[PDB]
Amino acid sequence: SVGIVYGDQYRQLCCSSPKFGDRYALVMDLINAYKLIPELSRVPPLQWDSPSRMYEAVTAFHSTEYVDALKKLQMLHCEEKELTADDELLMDSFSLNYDCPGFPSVFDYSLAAVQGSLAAASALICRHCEVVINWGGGWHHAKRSEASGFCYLNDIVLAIHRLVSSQTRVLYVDLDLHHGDGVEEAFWYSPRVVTFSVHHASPGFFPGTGTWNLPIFLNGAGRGRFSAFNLPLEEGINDLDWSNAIGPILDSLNIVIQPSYVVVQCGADCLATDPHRIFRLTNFYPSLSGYLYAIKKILSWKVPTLILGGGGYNFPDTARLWTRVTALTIEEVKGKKMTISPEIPEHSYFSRYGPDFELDIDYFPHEDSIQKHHRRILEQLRNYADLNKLIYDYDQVYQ
Ligand SMILES: O=C(NO)c1ccc(Cl)c(NC(=O)c2ccc(Cl)cc2Cl)c1
Ligand SMILES: [K+]
Ligand SMILES: [K+]
Ligand SMILES: [Zn+2]
Repeated sequence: SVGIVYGDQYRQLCCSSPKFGDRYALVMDLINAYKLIPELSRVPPLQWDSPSRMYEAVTAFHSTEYVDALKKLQMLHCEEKELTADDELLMDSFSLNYDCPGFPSVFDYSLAAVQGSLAAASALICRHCEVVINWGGGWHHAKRSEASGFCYLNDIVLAIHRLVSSQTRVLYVDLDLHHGDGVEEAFWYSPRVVTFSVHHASPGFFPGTGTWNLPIFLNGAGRGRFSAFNLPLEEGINDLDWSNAIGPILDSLNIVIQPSYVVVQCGADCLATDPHRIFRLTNFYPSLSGYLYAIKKILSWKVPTLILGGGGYNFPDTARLWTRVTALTIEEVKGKKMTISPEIPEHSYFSRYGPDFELDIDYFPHEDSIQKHHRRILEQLRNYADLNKLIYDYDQVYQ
């Protein structure tokens, strides 16, 4: 079946942060208004049988002291009195500040996404589901002992760790506007988790990595050398050029790596209507949405797949994209056509889709360095396959 993570408590927690507000509710209610929920298997978030089992799961990646600080940060924000100087210094040492502030549910909110993405991995491992979707997950910037970019716990790293410990190889594909630095870093020394991020990069733009470092690309270390891939792209790119840029790379990686699982981060901040206003992708499904192109290509491999959310700050347009991604996944896996009306159906958040209440985002598209990146990346894939002694047809890949 196609699984999707949700639950009443889960929806409550995913909607409790100051930055992302009720985004997750809009996403799931649009999926519901288009009658997709009966097509999907509900995957409940993982719960644990003691505080010690919870800690053992989260500290598979994160340090115990970081977990301790994040839980203390929640407690402190549930009392009225403000922080002492010693507690502020403690939070500062884990970057629990500025872009990653505390709030009354910050720990349960962060943990919830971990619970969802670990349950999604389990449902793929036991073969209940061929694909699982978690639009509450995808928080790719969090590091072992540091919050970053409103990511407090790295649900993706923990999901991938569960997958690889079930020889298992995982291909991680990161479609967010931003470089997936936290996932890349976690698996920097690990050849069995190959990471590939396509993103904007330019001087001063967050988080800064995934690009030239004459400078060269770093790409892993130890036995993980050549196992971290990156494609940085200039601002203004449209669906067609983004699709051609990443399409051959995706197919080459699948052919050479032959992954046991694929994990996709599908942050929606590349949409032309995101307030970042950097890339110009759409949710269009005839100009074909770069996101839908990539997901369809990945699903055509027939490899068990985890699809996660991520960035996306125009909440109705994020709903519009992820609803179409969800219908596409049903069609590709079940072989059953999903027809989606071009008009938004009546439902509790209908008023949020004004002023025109259509499923297409409201955008009118327009519009050699990529050739050089393609040559560089193919060379790296050759180095990866040589180092790891893999068998593959150069002429099929070079094709
Ligand atoms: O999504 C992210 N990473 O995956 C991510 C990480 C760090 C930052 Cl600073 C941001 N940026 C924002 O939050 C933001 C920027 C401009 C505007 Cl107009 C509105 C917002 Cl909401 C996003
Ligand atoms: K990315
Ligand atoms: K790696
Ligand atoms: Zn982002």
